Amino acid sequence: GTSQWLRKTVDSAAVILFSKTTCPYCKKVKDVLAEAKIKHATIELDQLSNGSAIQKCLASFSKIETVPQMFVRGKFIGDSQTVLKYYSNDELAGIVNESKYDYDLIVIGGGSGGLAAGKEAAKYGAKTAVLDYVEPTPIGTTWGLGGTCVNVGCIPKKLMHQAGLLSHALEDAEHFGWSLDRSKISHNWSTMVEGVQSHIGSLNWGYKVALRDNQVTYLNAKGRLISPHEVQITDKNQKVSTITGNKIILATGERPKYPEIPGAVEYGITSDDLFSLPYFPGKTLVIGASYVALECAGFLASLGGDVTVMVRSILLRGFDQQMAEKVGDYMENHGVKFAKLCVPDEIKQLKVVDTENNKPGLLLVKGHYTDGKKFEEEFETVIFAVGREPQLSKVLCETVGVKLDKNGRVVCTDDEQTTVSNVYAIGDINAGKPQLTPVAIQAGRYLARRLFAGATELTDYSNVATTVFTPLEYGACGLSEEDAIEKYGDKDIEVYHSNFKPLEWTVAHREDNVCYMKLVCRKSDNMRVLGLHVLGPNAGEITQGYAVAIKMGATKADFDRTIGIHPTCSETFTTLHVTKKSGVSPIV
Amino acid sequence: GTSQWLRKTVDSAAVILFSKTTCPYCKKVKDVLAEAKIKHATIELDQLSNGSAIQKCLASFSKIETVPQMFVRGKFIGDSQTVLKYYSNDELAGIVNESKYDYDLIVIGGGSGGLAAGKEAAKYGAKTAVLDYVEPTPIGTTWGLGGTCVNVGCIPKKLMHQAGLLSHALEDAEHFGWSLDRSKISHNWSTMVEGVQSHIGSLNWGYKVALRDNQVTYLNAKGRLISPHEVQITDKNQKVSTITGNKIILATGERPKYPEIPGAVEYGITSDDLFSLPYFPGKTLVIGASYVALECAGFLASLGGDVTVMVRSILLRGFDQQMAEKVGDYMENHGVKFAKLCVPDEIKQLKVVDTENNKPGLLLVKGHYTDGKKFEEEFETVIFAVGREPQLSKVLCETVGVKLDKNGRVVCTDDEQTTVSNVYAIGDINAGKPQLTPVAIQAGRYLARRLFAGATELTDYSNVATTVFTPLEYGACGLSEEDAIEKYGDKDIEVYHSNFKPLEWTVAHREDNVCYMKLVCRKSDNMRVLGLHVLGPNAGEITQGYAVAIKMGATKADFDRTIGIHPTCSETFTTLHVTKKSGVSPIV
Ligand SMILES: Cc1cc2nc3c(=O)[nH]c(=O)nc-3n(C[C@H](O)[C@H](O)[C@H](O)COP(=O)(O)OP(=O)(O)OC[C@H]3O[C@@H](n4cnc5c(N)ncnc54)[C@H](O)[C@@H]3O)c2cc1C
Ligand SMILES: Cc1cc2nc3c(=O)[nH]c(=O)nc-3n(C[C@H](O)[C@H](O)[C@H](O)COP(=O)(O)OP(=O)(O)OC[C@H]3O[C@@H](n4cnc5c(N)ncnc54)[C@H](O)[C@@H]3O)c2cc1C
Ligand SMILES: CN1CCN(C(=O)c2ccc3cc[nH]c3c2)CC1
Ligand SMILES: CN1CCN(C(=O)c2ccc3cc[nH]c3c2)CC1
Repeated sequence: GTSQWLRKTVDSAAVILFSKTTCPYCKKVKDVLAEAKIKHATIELDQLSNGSAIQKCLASFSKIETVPQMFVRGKFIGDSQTVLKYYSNDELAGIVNESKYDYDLIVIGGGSGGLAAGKEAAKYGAKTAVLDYVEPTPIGTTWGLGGTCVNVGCIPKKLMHQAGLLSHALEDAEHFGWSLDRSKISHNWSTMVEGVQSHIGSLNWGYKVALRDNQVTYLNAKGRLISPHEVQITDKNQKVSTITGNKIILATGERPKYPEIPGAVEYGITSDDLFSLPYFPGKTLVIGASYVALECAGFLASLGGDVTVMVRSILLRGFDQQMAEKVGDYMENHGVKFAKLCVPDEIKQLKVVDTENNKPGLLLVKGHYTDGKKFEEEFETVIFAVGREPQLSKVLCETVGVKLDKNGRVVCTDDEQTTVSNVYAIGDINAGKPQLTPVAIQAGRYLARRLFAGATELTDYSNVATTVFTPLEYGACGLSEEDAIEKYGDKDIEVYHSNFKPLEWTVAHREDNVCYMKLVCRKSDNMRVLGLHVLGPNAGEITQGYAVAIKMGATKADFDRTIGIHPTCSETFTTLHVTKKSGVSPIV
Repeated sequence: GTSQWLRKTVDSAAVILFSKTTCPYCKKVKDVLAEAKIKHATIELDQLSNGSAIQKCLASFSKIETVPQMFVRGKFIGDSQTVLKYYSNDELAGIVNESKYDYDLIVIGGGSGGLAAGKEAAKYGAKTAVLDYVEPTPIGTTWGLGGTCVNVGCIPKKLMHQAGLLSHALEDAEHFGWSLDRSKISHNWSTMVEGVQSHIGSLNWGYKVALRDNQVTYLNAKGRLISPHEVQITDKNQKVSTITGNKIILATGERPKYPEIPGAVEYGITSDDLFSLPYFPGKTLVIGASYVALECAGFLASLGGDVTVMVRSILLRGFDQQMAEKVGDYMENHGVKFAKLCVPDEIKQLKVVDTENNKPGLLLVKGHYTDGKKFEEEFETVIFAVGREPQLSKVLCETVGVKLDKNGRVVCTDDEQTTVSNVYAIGDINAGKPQLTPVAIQAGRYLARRLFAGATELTDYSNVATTVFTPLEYGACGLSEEDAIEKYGDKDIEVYHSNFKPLEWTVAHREDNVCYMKLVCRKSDNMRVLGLHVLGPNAGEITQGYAVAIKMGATKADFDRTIGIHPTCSETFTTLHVTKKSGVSPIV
């Protein structure tokens, strides 16, 4: 057991020192490596449960049982005297840089997971390259380093959501005594986009600075894995070349899908285009019903746009459908129109986009409802949000031998290993995992530590909390009510629930009984909390802390014995008592 | 064991039915009690794991071992045949109303704790009276039912905090693209006060409706306990009379203190007056440094006032002092002035309050700094926030025998019992307990269930979370860092910390490294989280959910394995790594 861990660590680590905190011979070697600017991992044996067994096991590689012992890429280098011999003779730098490969690690993809993996690996002395290339959208949109979340995802969408939230802050301010007249204030799209894009630009630059200061090689090039250790790269001049790496991490993410109908690619756009669009979209149609579709429709309506959402079947498929229906009902009462049970058939162009005068075009959308009836209406902008997919045929030659699933995602072990032993996959392309930015970052950092610092900790993908940033936000952690009932049976499920009203909404004359929360619990397991759900302002801040308690196995009694903080929205979770089975109203 | 519980339950329940869910004779008795509008507690013997022992023990009271058994105020009334006999002979109503006392429960004080206890007790058939009287302030201010939080505490102060927060929302809206000009907008104090007071009035009315609908007698009269079971009452016509009760709950709260200096009572005010003041306070001095002092100074400054705070020694004595200093530094950078190490000596009147034109007066304040230098400045309003105190001599004759501590608070057992066996105390007057509204509510409800429904659950007063609603909010749960070190020693404490920047602050050009959070952990107990601290927006929403995890004994490893929600402020708690011992900077 211990023997197999130590073998794996020695073979994989780039530069690793086995040391003790008390030893001055170890302090002597650490200081030498620091002066020579040699980064390395360190294992302190006097601080591990079974460091005494490891010390004896090191002898199988070095034939000595003492400390310090320094290894490079699986090879024993020497003890104190020998390392200082190499340093005094100017032989050290050459020894620590000898490798069968150009790099200890090549990361294909410079997004959430890839940048986190590459930076963490470099901390332990791995010689690392990060490759990133942004294939342009059909109308030619492109952006800088950092991936989907930074450039065309979580960051710009939450900034535009905040711009939408401030419209109701302006309305509320009158009732709290401020002298403004909300009816005479308007919004400027391009001023918003300029501020959002300036922030994104500071993140692009910050990542390039971060990589340089960690001695990571950044190549703005398209990568393709052609054999287990060879990556073919193509740069901006279509210069093709080949680099080699010991370990490979695939982290290339996904892009938006388009439906197979006339005019979609030619005349519609996706979220990839929306966040840097140089003109206001105007009267807009959003096709789809995912969290992307609803978040974008929501802030466009709050900025004063004429917005319609066309829904094929249900909202937020895969989320709790009671909460999804409450989300949509709020949006419809606050100025989002819905075309329900409806799909598109074709998009026709009536006016070309006026790139000169900074104006949208004009389009005719034709479709049909699910019973047979027809749809026909004109829009200035049409946004498709009908899912996202990887395209690993661009990234990965089928001869390498990496197994994909029926959706095109990489099949991995619980330590992110593919069917090719030195190749790993993280983030949205890892089959079956939640497609979220903090998941990708944790997977990447934790993997880098296992490869290059002898760590053993795995990423836990269960009960990962989420928030949908619709105009009224929806936070969740754990099972939906319908999934719990299917898994355990209705007689074993108890649901506590309540409406609430934010104190901030009282003076502002907002709605009494639209905010809502529930706990879905398992009777036969001490009323264990299976799922937590909340619709209300600041829902992500409310939900986050409870995710720790659910990870630790919270019960209803744990929520009951904890005291609330007053006045807050969150405290309503500490005093829930109305059950669904009782039939008593949840209103306040 | 079981037998001592049953005896305590039977003696103090007002009306209680011992039952089993399966029994149709029990269902027949339940149906008769409902039809006669007789409220009662019910104990289902087949839902308790030692119901068989309880059933046998009942025979010691009734001479029978079957269910149903009905008891009234300690006396066995009958089985099924006997209860129905009383019903059809019109004898039952008189039996269930037989009492040595006017009431099963008298609550002295109609605030957070007292209202909660009274409503819960009435649910189990206790005949209940709630007494409430508001002694006017020195200038004559008074208010309605509901206590300090509802009328002159948490509720109005968080509403005026929200009005202050909206000033920076107006500022931020320009950077997100809205056309308003913040420099042309001003605030109207009386409009805000009118909206706050209309909400408070709806709460006053809602409580009177709730007591009527639970059949609780509300007396707007001052109460005085003159013997264990006798309460002397004085009404608004100064008519004096005496009522008797079996159990007594003391829940009379505290009122603000004044310093013993010339002019304080005559010319200054307290928070009791501020929340309904008919004119804007104008240039204001706040004397004191409690959370009340800083919260009030903070919103007055955000509403455009010229505000100074006079601090005797430190801010937020008893809270973590690193966090307290950050709170004050933020206020001082955003337009609160501070007179540090300074106390007042007298207040002189220069102008009387102008009640016609709705304007404050004018005052001269003289004081001194701790080195002896003099303070002298004019203000329109002086607010004293120098602590709160009970005055139980107005509530409690000394011959009753209820023990008080050195501060005048009631010394209680861990089930809220005083030194007089039928008298209990809850809320701010219970010595040693956190003085918070949700604590008083939990204590009151849990106590009512133990007195009248045979419950055993105690209130848990440890690790109760708090939030200070200063202009930048401060949330906490558990020990301060200096208390952790004093208790365990510096070598056993590790502190993880980080600055952060809300995403909402980026486009708005707010500060990079003012928001801050830390976890104070115990090394030798598996890195147990002893305390959590966060300075930032929505800090109460952030903190609440983590209080459940701390209640269950969370460690740093539990925070690490839980995944963040992105983008949120709260997620920074899931990835902390910089220790204070390392000396590495916490800036981001
Ligand atoms: C509109 C939208 C909103 C979102 N909002 C949230 C939110 O609020 N919270 C949240 O947690 N998640 C959110 N997400 C999801 C989040 O963006 C993703 O889960 C995350 O970005 C996935 O990270 P990744 O590292 O797997 O891939 P990515 O971040 O997509 O990075 C992959 C990178 O590799 C590049 N690449 C691809 N092929 C190659 C190649 N052959 N060679 C070189 N480089 C290549 C890609 O162009 C890209 O730059 C949102 C997503 C979208 C689309
Ligand atoms: C400015 C301010 C802000 C606060 N903010 C918060 C906050 O954000 N969160 C929080 O949790 N707590 C807050 N508190 C504390 C909270 O108000 C108290 O902890 C809570 O109200 C205590 O409730 P209680 O039932 O003990 O007493 P109270 O709510 O004070 O009720 C006691 C009642 O009994 C009445 N009474 C007194 N003597 C008699 C008598 N002889 N006969 C009859 N009736 C009598 C009193 O007039 C009063 O109506 C704040 C307090 C202040 C002053
Ligand atoms: C009765 N039937 C139709 C509603 N429903 C939805 O999925 C739904 C809910 C709300 C909104 C708001 C806009 N679109 C919506 C669709 C399923 C149940
Ligand atoms: C050395 N001493 C300096 C003062 N200090 C405080 O506790 C404090 C007091 C008052 C204000 C007002 C704004 N920030 C403040 C900090 C730290 C300890």
